Amino acid sequence: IPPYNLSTHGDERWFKLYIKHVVDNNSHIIYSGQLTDTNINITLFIPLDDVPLNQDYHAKVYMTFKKSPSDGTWWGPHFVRDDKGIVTINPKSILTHFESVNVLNNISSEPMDFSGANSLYFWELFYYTPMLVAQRLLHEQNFDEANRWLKYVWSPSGYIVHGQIQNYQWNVRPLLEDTSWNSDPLDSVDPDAVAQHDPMHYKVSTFMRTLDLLIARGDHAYRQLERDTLNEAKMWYMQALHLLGDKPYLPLSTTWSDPRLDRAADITTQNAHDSAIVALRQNITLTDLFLPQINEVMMNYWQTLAQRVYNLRHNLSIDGQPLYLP
Amino acid sequence: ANRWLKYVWSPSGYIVHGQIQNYQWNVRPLLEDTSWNSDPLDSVDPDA
Amino acid sequence: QYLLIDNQVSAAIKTTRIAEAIASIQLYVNRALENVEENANSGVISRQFFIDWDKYNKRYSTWAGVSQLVYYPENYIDPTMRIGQTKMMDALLQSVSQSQLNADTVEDAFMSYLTSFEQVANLKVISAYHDNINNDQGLTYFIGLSETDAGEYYWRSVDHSKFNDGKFAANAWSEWHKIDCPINPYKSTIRPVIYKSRLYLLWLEQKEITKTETDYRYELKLAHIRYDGTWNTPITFDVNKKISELKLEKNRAPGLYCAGYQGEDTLLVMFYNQQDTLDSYKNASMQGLYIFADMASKDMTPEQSNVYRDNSYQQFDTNNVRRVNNRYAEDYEIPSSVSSRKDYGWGDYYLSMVYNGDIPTINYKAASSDLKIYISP
Amino acid sequence: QSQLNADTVEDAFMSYLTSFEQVANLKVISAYHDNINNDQGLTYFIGLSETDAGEYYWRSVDHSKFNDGKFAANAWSEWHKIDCPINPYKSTIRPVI
Amino acid sequence: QYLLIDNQVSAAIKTTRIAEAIASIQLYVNRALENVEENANSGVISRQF
Amino acid sequence: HDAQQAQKDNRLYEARILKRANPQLQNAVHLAILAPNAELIGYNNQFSGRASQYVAPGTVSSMFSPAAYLTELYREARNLHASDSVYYLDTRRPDLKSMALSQQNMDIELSTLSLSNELLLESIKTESKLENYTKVMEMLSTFRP
Amino acid sequence: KTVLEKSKAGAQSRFDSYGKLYDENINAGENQAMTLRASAAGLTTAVQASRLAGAAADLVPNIFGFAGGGSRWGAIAEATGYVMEFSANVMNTEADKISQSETYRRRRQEWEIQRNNAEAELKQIDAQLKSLAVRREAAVLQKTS
Amino acid sequence: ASRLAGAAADLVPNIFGFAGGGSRWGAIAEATGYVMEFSANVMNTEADKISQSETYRRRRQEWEIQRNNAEAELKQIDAQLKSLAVRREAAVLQKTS
Amino acid sequence: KTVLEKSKAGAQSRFDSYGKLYDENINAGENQAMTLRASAAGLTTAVQ
Amino acid sequence: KLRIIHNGYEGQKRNQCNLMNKYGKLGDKFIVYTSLGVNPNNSSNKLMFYPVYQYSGNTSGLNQGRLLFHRDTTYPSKVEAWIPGAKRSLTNQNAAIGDDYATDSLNKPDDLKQYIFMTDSKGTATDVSGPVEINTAISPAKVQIIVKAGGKEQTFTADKDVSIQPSPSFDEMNYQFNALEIDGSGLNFINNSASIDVTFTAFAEDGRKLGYESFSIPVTLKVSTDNALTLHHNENGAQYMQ
Amino acid sequence: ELSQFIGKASNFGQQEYSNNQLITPVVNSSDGTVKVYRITREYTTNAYQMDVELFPFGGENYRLDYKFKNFYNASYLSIKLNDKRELVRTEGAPQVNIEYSANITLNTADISQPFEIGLTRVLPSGSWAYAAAKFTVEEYNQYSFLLKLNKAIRLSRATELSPTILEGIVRSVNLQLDINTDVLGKVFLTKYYMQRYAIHAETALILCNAPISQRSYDNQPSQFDRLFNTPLLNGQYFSTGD
Repeated sequence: IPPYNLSTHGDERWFKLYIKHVVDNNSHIIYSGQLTDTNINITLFIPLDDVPLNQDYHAKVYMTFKKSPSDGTWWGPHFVRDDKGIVTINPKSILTHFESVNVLNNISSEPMDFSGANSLYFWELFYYTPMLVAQRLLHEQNFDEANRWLKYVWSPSGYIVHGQIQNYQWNVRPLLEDTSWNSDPLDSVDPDAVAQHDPMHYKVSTFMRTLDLLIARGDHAYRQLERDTLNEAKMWYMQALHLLGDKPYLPLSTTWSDPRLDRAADITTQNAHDSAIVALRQNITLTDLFLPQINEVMMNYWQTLAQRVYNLRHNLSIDGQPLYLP
Repeated sequence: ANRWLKYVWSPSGYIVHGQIQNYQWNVRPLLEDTSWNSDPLDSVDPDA
Repeated sequence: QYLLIDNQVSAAIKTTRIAEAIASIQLYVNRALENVEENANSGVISRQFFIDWDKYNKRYSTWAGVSQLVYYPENYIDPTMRIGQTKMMDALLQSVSQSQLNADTVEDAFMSYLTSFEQVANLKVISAYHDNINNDQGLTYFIGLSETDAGEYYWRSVDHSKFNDGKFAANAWSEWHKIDCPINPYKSTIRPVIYKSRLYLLWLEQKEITKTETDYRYELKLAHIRYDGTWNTPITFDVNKKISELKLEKNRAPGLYCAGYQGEDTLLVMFYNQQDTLDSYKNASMQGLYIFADMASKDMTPEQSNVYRDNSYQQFDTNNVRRVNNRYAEDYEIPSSVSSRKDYGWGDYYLSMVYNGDIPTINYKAASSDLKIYISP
Repeated sequence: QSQLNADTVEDAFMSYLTSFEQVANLKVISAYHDNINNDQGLTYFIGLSETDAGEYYWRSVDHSKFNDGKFAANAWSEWHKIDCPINPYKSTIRPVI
Repeated sequence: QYLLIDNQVSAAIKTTRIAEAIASIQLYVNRALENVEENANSGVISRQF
Repeated sequence: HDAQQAQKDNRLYEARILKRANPQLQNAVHLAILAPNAELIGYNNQFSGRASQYVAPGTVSSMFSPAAYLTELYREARNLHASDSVYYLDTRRPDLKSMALSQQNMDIELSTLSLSNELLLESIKTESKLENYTKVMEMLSTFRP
Repeated sequence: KTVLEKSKAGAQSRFDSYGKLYDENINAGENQAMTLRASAAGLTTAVQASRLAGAAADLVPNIFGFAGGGSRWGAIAEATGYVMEFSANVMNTEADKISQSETYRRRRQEWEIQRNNAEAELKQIDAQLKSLAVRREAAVLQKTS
Repeated sequence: ASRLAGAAADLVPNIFGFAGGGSRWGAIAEATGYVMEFSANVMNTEADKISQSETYRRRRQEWEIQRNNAEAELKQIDAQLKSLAVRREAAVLQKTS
Repeated sequence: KTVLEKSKAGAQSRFDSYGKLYDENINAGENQAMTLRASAAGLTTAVQ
Repeated sequence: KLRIIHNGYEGQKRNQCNLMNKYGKLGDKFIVYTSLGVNPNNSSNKLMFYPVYQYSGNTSGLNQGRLLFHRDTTYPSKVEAWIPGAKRSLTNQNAAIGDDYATDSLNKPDDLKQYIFMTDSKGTATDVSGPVEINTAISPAKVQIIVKAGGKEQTFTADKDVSIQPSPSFDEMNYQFNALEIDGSGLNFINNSASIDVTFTAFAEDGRKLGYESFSIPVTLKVSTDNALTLHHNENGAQYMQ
Repeated sequence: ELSQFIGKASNFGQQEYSNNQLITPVVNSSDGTVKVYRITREYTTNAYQMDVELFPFGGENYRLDYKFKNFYNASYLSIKLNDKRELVRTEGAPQVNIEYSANITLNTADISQPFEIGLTRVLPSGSWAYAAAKFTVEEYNQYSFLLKLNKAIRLSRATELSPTILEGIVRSVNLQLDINTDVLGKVFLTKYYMQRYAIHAETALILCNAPISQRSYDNQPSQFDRLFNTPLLNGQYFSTGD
């Protein structure tokens, strides 16, 4: 799909791909999406039937968009399957709505789909299974195995295959690729449904588990209270800090005006808010809105580590008591 | 526990298919107040 | 109660102004919802905010919890167990629930999980039924099979309303479920159907009987899902005559046509001699029966048979392709009666109202290009 | 058990409901009146679950509890299971006293 | 997180020179492996050690 | 139903932008979470820089603060009774519309009783058309009935 | 004073440990064990359906030709017998479920008693520290004398 | 797996000649029934295992508390020994007086 | 006196908790578990 | 099938590549800065700018050219690229979150191929150096597959071997080769095994290496002359494998 | 600490009073220079009735912002400078918790010395509600500002005295806001008295011949109010006067 150009595509970024003259002669949706600033590479499986419904072409694919939402004669690819099973594009085709169209004649198969019918089972095999195991190992204090089991999902140090580091940290394909696995998580109150919808949350969950592991290892070593297990604890706390990185900077003053309750509660502002959201979705008084909040769980991890490091630096026990008698 | 009592009775009534209905008792015979015995004084039994 | 603030409280008790306002409003709302106070606005009460009053909106901490849940689900997700996890996952969780966790314990538990994974992953789809009239409405039920002799059957389903981009959403799909029933179908002559809004399976079985010369007897079995997820016993219907009447070849199964019918509250079952293509079934003689909710069984007459055929043969399996049967209907699915109101309201001054009336009978005409509905309200 | 979460309770309910259906749909096959006259005494009934080689059940109604054209709720007993290997031809079975 | 020897540690805490050198290097290694400290050699970290 | 779906979709859109924009995730870095700026810029242009204004729990300004809770409760609760009713929320407690969602209202504790007296005392001053609270007390001293 | 402080610490440790156990009444493991017993009991209805199907199938003639029959006349009775044996095992399974749950309840009650004992010790000790402080002041005055 | 295999074998006619058949028509139902009964026994076994593991966990927790109680006693006693040493010094001074 | 008062409160808590347990004796769960064992044993005649 | 990707290495390289993909074309030339430091006296933070200079022409006409950059903070600010040698500055008022650019008032490469100081006066005070000129254009004549097969070596070039004109896209290109005839004779079979090693590699028009990917296709040789393994059972009860 | 020394400020180009200190970088149009403005606020009358804030634009122009905490049914609002010049006038009663503003010009002559902005809510009855705040507006060359800040930070760090205490010491010692040995002498006595008598620094300042402070801070009343107005006697606020 070519990059968006308002002057050629219209005000809205809306577009769709359609398939025609396969099975029937109706126009069916094969792909929907938005027109982006860069081009878009879309791979589709184009089915073919036993007998073509058109001699010049066996399948039609076309793209429509806001400025030009309609189909037309000879618009889009018109695919032809020869007797050797090789598919090409009929020269009569108008391909000005595409950046590029090519037939993948050597592809007889496709990658396993984590958004499909068997997604449930693949998501348990690659994500939930090892996260469950890792959580159990941590509870039982088998730290080395808990680490192994989190690594199967994510490694901040990457993975080595045949003695070479591969270019990724996430070992779970749908997280690495950001594949959505829901349609509407707001139908019920279920934290997992939300994560299924937006995979980002599973990445964060894995990260939180890694921090839990490191802190727990730290505390274990710490509690042994020997010169060197305290040094070990520090090491483990530093790894947790490396993962959290920089503590966020917050403003001294926000745009918040301590507005009157009657104004804050005025549904007019809420209507205006919602209207702006729709305009944003469609590519088309709000200073009294409430602000987004920092995930306090992270604040607690930042605080926990700061206290642990403090206690080590000041020669205190895990409980903050002197390790030195007065 | 709240949910399970509400299936019998709700002081705030019930919203059914999007509309508040004109009843507080969700048990048809209590709402109707239909008797279900013939003579409880033949025995010692609070249920009767 | 009127001012939503006390005056009988000790001076030693302190609060904040935001907290007081909150407490005040919560009391206000409760009195209105409970109709302690007269003439509250029922429109407003019916809004979702108040629907979820008792749970979530009534208290700050539960309100904050649910709103935060949407923004930070990771603070609530516990890998130990999740809503909607599979049974294989339950087995794994239990398998690693002991304190003695090390690599051997875990690896064995993992391979146990994986074994079950394969058994599910390789289920073969045998047949299906769509619980609607139209292909794009309702949901499709499927029957699959584990690869063992005398193996196990499983079922799952997909929601067509969740087909939203030329593709099904992951949410569209239900997980595979086991069928705890002694099903040993002949040449996979089996269909799921929905009848009385319930899942039933029907299948034909073959028995070899000596007459010597042997020959075969055919029987139709039916079984259905119970409310607790278990399955009932099969019910046997003697259809040997119908199978015998069809001029089937020695190595064939009759095609099994089976679908629920809203009209006549009945399950329509027909058997047929399979053809290469659907055009040949247009005038085929179908041998069927009716199955009723109480397991009554009645022979279908030739007249009835021909009618159901004319309106369904387009969906019959052929020697070249399997088809998913839809719900039987001639033209329109129209309710036989209506007792459930969709809405209502009070008359002036709340003194009287129209209420608990009905539509006890709905009849209709359906001539070409002429649909008339006859209501006797 | 003390750990009663929402799911446990709904499953417990469906167990109840499953049993409810099994009883609610019992078919009545036959009956016997333990008296000389229809007007006095009580009638016993035999029913059957609609299952393969299904269970037979019995219950009875007290005619002395019939008043003003209606049996009192008290008139009826609950269905009781018949715990034995009953297998009649064409349902040729009667309760007798 | 550069010199790998702390400067906020109270005077009350003692160690040996070998132990400190070990701790210093271990922190260094973690940072390289975790890519805290970018442009680490693509070899080395891929070795058995 | 489509109108309800629109709210759910609007919330998913907004939440995704606010979630990905969060400095916490961006500081962790290793998460590799994309917060595409085209959507963030559009959002901030419509909400005056709001997506970047993340706040600590405990501020009145937080969307999960009790002030946010109060705002939602008031917005819906105020419509439970007719505006001309004796049970109208602003009739009973007009100071609610007046009160601001200030950080100080959230953090400073004061006698509940003093708030109660404040309400009654102002109500009496108003009804009796008196200049101040000391005129109310002077008046009460001779109010034999 | 030092001795009493060490005593206080002892009570504090007990308090916190019993507090934690009291709050963490059922462990995940304990919950799963109870869940499993309930699940096993739940197989009763499935078992009955299978046994009935078995018995009914067994009443069907098996042998055909110039001799035949071979049906199992006692098939129903045997299946009936198995259902009852299964039911007995179920009753014991549920009884263990219930007993196990109550065992944990009673255990928790013991923890509450121990928690409260520790709490009382902390309060007594704090009171002892205060009487000691008073005694100390008297010693200081005696020094002054 | 073994029960399913058994049932499959049992559905095959076993008797041949001028009479025949003899297959077990109920073979599938029996196999299903035995698997479920076994499963119940397994669930109970697994539950017992879990209970046993948790019992040990709880046991350990009690031991930790008792360890800690003893620790407190040691600390109090050492503090008491210091108190006594002071008392002894005072007694020595009284002797000096 | 304060120390003794705290001691008194401690003893009072123990007294009341053990009293309550003693008086309750068997709770509902305990009765159901025992009822089930009894019912299972009672199947002997039906089995025969 | 050879696949060339220009998305870039995680880090400033990714940021620079994203700018090249969003603001340019496959045939473009860019100045890529390689050393992005933090100015010790002007920075308020640990953030930095990630600039790329795009020249006008080279298939994408621009007025003079653009200085593209990525910025991580989100508050609006004016971004100034000041150059101490050139005595020049390019700016972007109220620069965008993420990617934005300053217009080059004069395309004079000498002023760009030198140290640049970037700041928005609030932070991200970045020291920019090590500029290298990068030609992103690629001819199929430089897209090659090298096949090593024991004593044999063969090479293939997309220019003659690829049947479908490669896409002109920047992010990714895919080259589908016709069956290549590889002489298997010459394979060195050791322990009845040999392998054909295929390396996918390519170069840019300016000689820049585009990297490589290596595949290996093992071949097992069936030895028809070895006797079948057998199992023997000696009359004295001794069993062995022959 | 940052807030206590420099005021609140953010990357949105927004400034806010910390305690009662407002500091802004005023950029002079067409000069490019920066004058740092430091505005100190004290309430003189009835602080509980209203918030009053003054923001420079420069050129003797200021934004006067205000919000009322209570309601009196004024027929009009009149804001006056030193009770002589009406700065702001509007008809109708102002509403509670509504922020209102006006652009005003102050004479250099007023700016250079402490001055009072009084706000009177005048009822149709002829009676009125009243509150007031004292403002002092200081201007610094940005370099002078930074040097003074540096001294204040280092001194506070060395002594642990709050900037409000330190300012009180400096004002007590000299008319100009400078640090010298007399100031350090009082810093010693202030600390000494705190240590010697177990007293709060504000008390120690009084013992160093400081005035009672009318400046509030943090979540605290001014020293003046803590001392004279914690409860009000029969609702009457105590204020200074003739």
